[PDB]
Amino acid sequence: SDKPVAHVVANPQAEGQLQWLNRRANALLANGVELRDNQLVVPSEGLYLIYSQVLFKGQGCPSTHVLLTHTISRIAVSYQTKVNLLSAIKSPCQRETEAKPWYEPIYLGGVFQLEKGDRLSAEINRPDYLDFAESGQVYFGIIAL
Amino acid sequence: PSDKPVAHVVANPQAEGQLQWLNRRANALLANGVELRDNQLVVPSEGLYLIYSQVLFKGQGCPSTHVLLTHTISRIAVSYQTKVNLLSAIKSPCQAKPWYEPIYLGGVFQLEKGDRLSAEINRPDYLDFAESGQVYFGIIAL
Amino acid sequence: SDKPVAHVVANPQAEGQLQWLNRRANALLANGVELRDNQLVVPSEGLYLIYSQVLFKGQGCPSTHVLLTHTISRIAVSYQTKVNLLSAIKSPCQRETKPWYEPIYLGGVFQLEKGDRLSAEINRPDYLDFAESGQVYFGIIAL
Amino acid sequence: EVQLVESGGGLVQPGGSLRLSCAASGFTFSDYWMYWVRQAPGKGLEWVSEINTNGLITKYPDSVKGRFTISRDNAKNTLYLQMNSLRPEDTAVYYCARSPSGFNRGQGTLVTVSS
Amino acid sequence: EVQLVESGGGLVQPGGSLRLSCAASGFTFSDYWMYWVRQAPGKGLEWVSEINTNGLITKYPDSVKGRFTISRDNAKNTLYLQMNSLRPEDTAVYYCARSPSGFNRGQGTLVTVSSHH
Amino acid sequence: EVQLVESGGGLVQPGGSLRLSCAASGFTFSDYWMYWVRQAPGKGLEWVSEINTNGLITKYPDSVKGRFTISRDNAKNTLYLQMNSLRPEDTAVYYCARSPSGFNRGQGTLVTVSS
Repeated sequence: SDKPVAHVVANPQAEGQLQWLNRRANALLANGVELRDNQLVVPSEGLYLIYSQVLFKGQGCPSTHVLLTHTISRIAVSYQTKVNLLSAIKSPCQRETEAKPWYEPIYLGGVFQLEKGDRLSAEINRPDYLDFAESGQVYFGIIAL
Repeated sequence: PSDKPVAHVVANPQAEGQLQWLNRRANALLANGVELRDNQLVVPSEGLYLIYSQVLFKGQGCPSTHVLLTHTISRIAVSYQTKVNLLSAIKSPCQAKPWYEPIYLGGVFQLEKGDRLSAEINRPDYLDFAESGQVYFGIIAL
Repeated sequence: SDKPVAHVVANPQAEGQLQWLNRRANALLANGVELRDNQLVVPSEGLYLIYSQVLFKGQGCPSTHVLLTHTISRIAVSYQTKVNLLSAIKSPCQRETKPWYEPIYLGGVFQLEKGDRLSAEINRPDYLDFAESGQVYFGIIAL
Repeated sequence: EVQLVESGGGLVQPGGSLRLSCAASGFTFSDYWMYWVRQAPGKGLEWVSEINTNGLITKYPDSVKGRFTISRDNAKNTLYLQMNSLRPEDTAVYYCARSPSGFNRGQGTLVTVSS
Repeated sequence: EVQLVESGGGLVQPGGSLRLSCAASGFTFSDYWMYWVRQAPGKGLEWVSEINTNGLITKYPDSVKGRFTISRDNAKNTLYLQMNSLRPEDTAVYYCARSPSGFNRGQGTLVTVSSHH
Repeated sequence: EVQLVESGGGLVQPGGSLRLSCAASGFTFSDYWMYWVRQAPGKGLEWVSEINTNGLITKYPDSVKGRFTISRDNAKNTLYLQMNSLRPEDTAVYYCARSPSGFNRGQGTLVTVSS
């Protein structure tokens, strides 16, 4: 169509970091949306649908209490202020210690009135736990409505 | 501009032990005819709507009992006030360190005008509404 | 609206299998979208928002570590190749042997071609709570 | 073709207990929030209970709160009202319904509370 | 230049076991569900196994169910078919593919199940 | 009516420790990512810490990494910087801000590190 759109996927080759990518196969960055500084830049004022998923994986439970967050934040052109739009927290481990693998996905989605030149960041707290190897697990998208 | 009916209402942080949706906030919407009435979103015209809601539950230590958490979006028909489940999940909280359970619901539904939508949970005493963007409820016409 | 749209729901009458249905009750299959071989069929080229939820329920933890997956996959018209668009995994149990519930929600925008097919599939149909309505669904809408 | 038949009504003295039952058919019971409503002599129809589809969400007016417990069994297409520590002012025809206005209510079951 | 090269085929006797292997290149392997298909002489190509990207979803026709096991190592870009309790009617050319219809298949590996060497 | 008031600034010796404090008012503290920035004499403004709304995401430039910890208390509308293994290269006016360019910063607080 002609609608501003993106669906970016985590770079599988990055190392313990969340790095958004516009790959050819089943990814999108079109109709004026740009990926600058791992951040989607809104090309025009209006309503957008904004969404993201991360999947965290761990081989067992460490001593310290583990808290996982995923967040979509808006950075305003006007001031460079950074407000949380969508977030969630997950408690993967309640005990410690063989070592069985654990998995915790987080999905965020909603509708926001945005200004041209606003940037959106999709950010986590434990990239050492991020399962970005396989595809379809880590992604970040907008589409103008 | 856009003239598509749209809402994105957020849990009142100053409310206490209940889920109260608010629209008169930054990074919230209620426009093109959608009303917030008796804690529920009112559909201003017939058609396809995308409906979504997220809640975050939190406790200071694994419950002493087998708690189940649920989140539901329900359709109340204009007449007959019939309440049907559109979207729902149930989460098992962890079987003192803090625990966190998000639930996300969304999908597309044909609605008649004056149909109401409620987004409701079962344990408001575990609902984490103090923080921004953890608890929301929206629709948009497609 | 004249846009391709589908919201199909789990069949409650099936046993240990995920079968998609078009009820007239808060379910959709319209404006050219077809349900064939348990896959949604795209009637025209374009951008589609694609989404799905499954709800897993188990009475107690088994002796064998369980991993649960939900995947939305695209089957291309030209070759019948099948690629993963959206996927997640959950580990419902950490020790053996009190019911447990696990939801997984998937969603995203994708460029699809006319005749491209979409499957929503899971690994453990025996743990799927499709008895109640609104817990298991699979939808697209052309944007 | 929706049909709700209520039962379990009777005479009880103040401080008594009663279990009302409601047998449903003609609709997908699991899809619908269900209600108990009542009609007292000379009074407006009054909803006394609401329950959601999985039974985990329940709502009550202050009039019956602490004393009335709505439950459902989706397998059995049956709705229940546990009524404890019943008061005379609870005396009324009780109905299950698909709305708090009492839509698809049946014949009702009578609960009389007198000393 | 998608290449799927099959190997591990041979002569085996009824009740025998064989591990087929498939070295993949020229695509993002962890993106695609993968298949095992076979052509037996004078028969149409038959799909015998399907596996999803993460390896937790596997499907098999009634003909081999319980006896064949498909698996994959995405780090090694390799697909495997463990074939147990082999029977003479399983004798055919075996291909790994991106489709049940045989797309991107290689030369294939010949599996002969005879009661005589 | 946005006001950020920094404090905890003072004179400390190398290898030393300071805790800077920041009182927020006039905005919803919980909504905004917050920042510590500093300015040494004759140097540009330099961001030293970024924290998200829940305090689980922290970022630092390599200049202060290992040594500085940013934290927050949303109930107290207060932001903190724990400064450890302090160096003479850390002496400056330290501000809290809603951007890394120093947006809505206050009088700042002065941290001097000498012998």
